Amino acid sequence: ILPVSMTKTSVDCTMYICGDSTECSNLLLQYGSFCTQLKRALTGIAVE
Amino acid sequence: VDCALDPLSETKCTLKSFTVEKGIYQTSNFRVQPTESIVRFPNP
Repeated sequence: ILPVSMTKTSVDCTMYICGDSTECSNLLLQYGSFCTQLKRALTGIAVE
Repeated sequence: VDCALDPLSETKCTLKSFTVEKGIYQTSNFRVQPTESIVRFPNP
């Protein structure tokens, strides 16, 4: 038995962190855009 | 280049080149905007 593929998985930045929260969505980027790097690594997970 | 003019413009914006090679470029997300809003406070 060999697990060959994890489940390709991704996260939306605002939808997860803030979703409907306009204040959170606005204040997220001024505190940085970590979710972008999180996501390139996740996309790399998936594509690799 | 604008980062939200056209999808190609945003891909250039994200991969940061005007000479972008050939490939699948996930840029961002989208969730359909609320078509409507309903509010019912609890209802002598």
